[PDB]
Amino acid sequence: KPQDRLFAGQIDRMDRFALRYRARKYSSEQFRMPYSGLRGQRTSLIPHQLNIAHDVGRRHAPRVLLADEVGLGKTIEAGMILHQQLLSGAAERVLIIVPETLQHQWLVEMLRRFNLRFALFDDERYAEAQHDAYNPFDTEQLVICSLDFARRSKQRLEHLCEAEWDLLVVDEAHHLVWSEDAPSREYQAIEQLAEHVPGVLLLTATPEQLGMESHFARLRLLDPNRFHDFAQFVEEQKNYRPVADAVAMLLAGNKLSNDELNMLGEMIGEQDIEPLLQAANSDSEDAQSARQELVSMLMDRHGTSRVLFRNTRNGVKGFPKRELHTIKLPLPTQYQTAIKVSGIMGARKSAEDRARDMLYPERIYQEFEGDNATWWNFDPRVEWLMGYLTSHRSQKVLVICAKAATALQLEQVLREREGIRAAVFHEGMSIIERDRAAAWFAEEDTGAQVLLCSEIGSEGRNFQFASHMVMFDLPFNPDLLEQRIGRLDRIGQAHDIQIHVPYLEKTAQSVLVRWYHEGLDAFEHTCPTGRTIYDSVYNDLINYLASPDQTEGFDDLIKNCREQHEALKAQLEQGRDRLLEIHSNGGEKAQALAESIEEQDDDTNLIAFAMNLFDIIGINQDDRGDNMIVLTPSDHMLVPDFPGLSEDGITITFDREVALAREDAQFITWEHPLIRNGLDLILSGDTGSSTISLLKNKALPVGTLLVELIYVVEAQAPKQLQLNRFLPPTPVRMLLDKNGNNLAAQVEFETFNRQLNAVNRHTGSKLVNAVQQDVHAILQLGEAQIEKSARALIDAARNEADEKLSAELSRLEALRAVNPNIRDDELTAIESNRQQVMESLDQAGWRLDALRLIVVTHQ
Ligand SMILES: Nc1ncnc2c1ncn2[C@@H]1O[C@H](COP(=O)(O)OP(=O)(O)OP(O)(O)=S)[C@@H](O)[C@H]1O
Ligand SMILES: [Cl-]
Ligand SMILES: [Cl-]
Ligand SMILES: [Cl-]
Ligand SMILES: [Cl-]
Ligand SMILES: [Cl-]
Ligand SMILES: [Cl-]
Ligand SMILES: [Cl-]
Repeated sequence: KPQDRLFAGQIDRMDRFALRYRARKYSSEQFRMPYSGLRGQRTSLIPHQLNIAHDVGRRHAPRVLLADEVGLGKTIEAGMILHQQLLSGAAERVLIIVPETLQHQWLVEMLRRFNLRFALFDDERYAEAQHDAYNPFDTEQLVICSLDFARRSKQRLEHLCEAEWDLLVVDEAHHLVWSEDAPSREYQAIEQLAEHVPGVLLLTATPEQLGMESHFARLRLLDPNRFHDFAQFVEEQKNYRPVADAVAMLLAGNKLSNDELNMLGEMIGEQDIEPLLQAANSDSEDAQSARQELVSMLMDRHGTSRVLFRNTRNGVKGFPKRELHTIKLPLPTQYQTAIKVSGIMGARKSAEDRARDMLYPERIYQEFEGDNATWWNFDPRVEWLMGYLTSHRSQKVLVICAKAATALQLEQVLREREGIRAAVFHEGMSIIERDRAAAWFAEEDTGAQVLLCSEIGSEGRNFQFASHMVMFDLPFNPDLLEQRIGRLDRIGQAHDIQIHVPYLEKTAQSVLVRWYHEGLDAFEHTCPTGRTIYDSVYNDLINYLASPDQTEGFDDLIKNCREQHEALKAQLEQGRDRLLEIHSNGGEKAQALAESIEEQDDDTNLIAFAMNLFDIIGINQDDRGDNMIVLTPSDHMLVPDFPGLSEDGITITFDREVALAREDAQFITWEHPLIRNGLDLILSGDTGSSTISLLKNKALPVGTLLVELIYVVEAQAPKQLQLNRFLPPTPVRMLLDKNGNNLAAQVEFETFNRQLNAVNRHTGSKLVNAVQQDVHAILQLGEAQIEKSARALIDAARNEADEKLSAELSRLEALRAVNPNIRDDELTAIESNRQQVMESLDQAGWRLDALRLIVVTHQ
């Protein structure tokens, strides 16, 4: 086929032939990496996240509950699972359903960290998409919508169910509450969705102790066969508590009681168990190893760890300390008058509404003096903010308030008074507008030195050098408070977080500061008890907020809440399942997984191929020297529009640490779309498949003919079978003389390619037609040589495919014997996939892809 094009007049350029071979060779090599799908994401390599992603991401139709605590990376873990299944072909269509306020968070995270462009489906986008198909969700492969959107219409819900999704992601799944007599519409929608999508990821950090019926109902959504009875599940969790405590004491060091181990041995039921148990419970020279084998066999028999992952902050340390600094300020008489007239108008207004309103006195003032009324003239919080920023000009400060209107007013007064420039975040801006404001604030280069945020939820952007936070006001519930602090209290952040709270005395602000700090300790330590206690004392705490002058019993309430907080906190830590924690973080095997990816990171093959790829496609690279390159298209582009480019130009980097510091830059790996789209572009057609060249070599007779043939050995099969793990389309380069000697083993490609020069068209065409009959005789000589070569590759693959898939099949069958969380369809998927892989490798052959004729000259 390629020689027919050559003898018919197609002569390709030298760089096209070379790049075609290189791109096929590197594609063949990068597919077989054991860590594919975990390299391309713009994240740090945290072992507990990679352990979850590497386990769940390679399953057939994964159905797990991701229950890591707040800030531990549930969005990143879900993104890594999506990244693998989409890259490998195991999934094609993904549906992410989140609370309405977290939609933009997931769009930014999935695009800027995993290169996944999701489509937000709201009511206006839904009506737009209806014009194109019967099912409007068929118009996009990756969509995000809200719980309210999914539940609102039965007809729209049916379309969402029949849209043939491969993976379903539900964030903040604790919003799905089990109710025996009145399940919410959003519960019913997710329940129906979960029966129609094979792969489901439920995300919620809620402890099962704060609600057990809902926790079991979420697990039953994942596997209704295993989790079929609630009372049985409750009894299982009770029966297991002594085992988790005895195990916890083991790793803690204190040795075990006689009856405490025959209880570990009963749950690990097997005949010869005494030697291992005694070796572990000895603290000898062998006990260190003996416990890893012990807990390993206990994790395989754990009742829920196969489908439930829960890392904790006490288990995975690495979060910064949080320091509270309160600043009590006098109440100006303008607010005194505004509050009084407000109380005269709201004698009937509910205590709940009065409590919330008086938290933001600039809104009370404007509600009587008009919008944009000059409250910033007398508000002492503004003056304190002025003095703090003017005396801290070299550090990045993040200021948060509830309302955008207040945040936008602060930007103006701070600019008009002290000349300080501030980036602003609020819900009224576009994602791209917030992208610029973020990059402006991220500059250590006299960037924006203060970032002003409304209550808008964080979109995952990392501000490395930001460790100082000002709460201009306080949010109304403790869940919003931790979301605020989480903007800087990030994993891997080393500097202590300074939280400054300027507040007005004897107002609802002063009451809320006391309750958050003294009652919940919510500022300096992450609060797992806030919501639970807040619900119990809501209409009680509201009264003290609404009437800050009458403080009778407030100290008693604070005492009540703090004692309940401390008790619930310590109880959650006692019930912490250490065996579940170890399975969640992955131990030393996960640390090795993190090291292996970081070693693979610095890829000189990639930089080489990427620059060779961009020259041919026609991209102009401007190396800014700072580990960053600016890509701008040129005139001589192959395709008019190459996917990832814009006429404004994009910034790229190959270094993972630079990519984390500059999220405005593309993180180029073998798994980046720019690379995968460039590979497919040059390997799609026939460009570079047929050419002729001259070799200036005096050590060889004039006119001697060599042909270098690029064969490709491949099987044909659907991508979901994942045949590329064992036999991707693989090039087999041969270099033949007139007798058929294969010299490719002693003639390195790049060394020999640098000596082959193109021919002008008129001489080149004359030369090809002259040597044709000899070339045909050499082509016939190769067909026998490629056969033995291709048969060695296929037989190598079908043995490696049979060996790998036998291990996976045996591993899942060993688990099913001791674990109830192995689904029937999982065992059938491996058994069927293995048989189909063997059958596709049986029908694998060879073809000639490209050939380059070489004629020796002395000129
Ligand atoms: N490996 C990582 N590398 C870089 N940033 C990370 C990593 N893991 C987490 N982050 C950031 O830390 C923050 C917390 O991540 P999340 O996954 O959202 O935390 P989460 O609380 O477990 O999940 P939700 O859905 O937000 S409640 C985000 O700003 C992430 O971008
Ligand atoms: Cl050329
Ligand atoms: Cl919602
Ligand atoms: Cl419940
Ligand atoms: Cl400073
Ligand atoms: Cl953000
Ligand atoms: Cl407040
Ligand atoms: Cl007040």
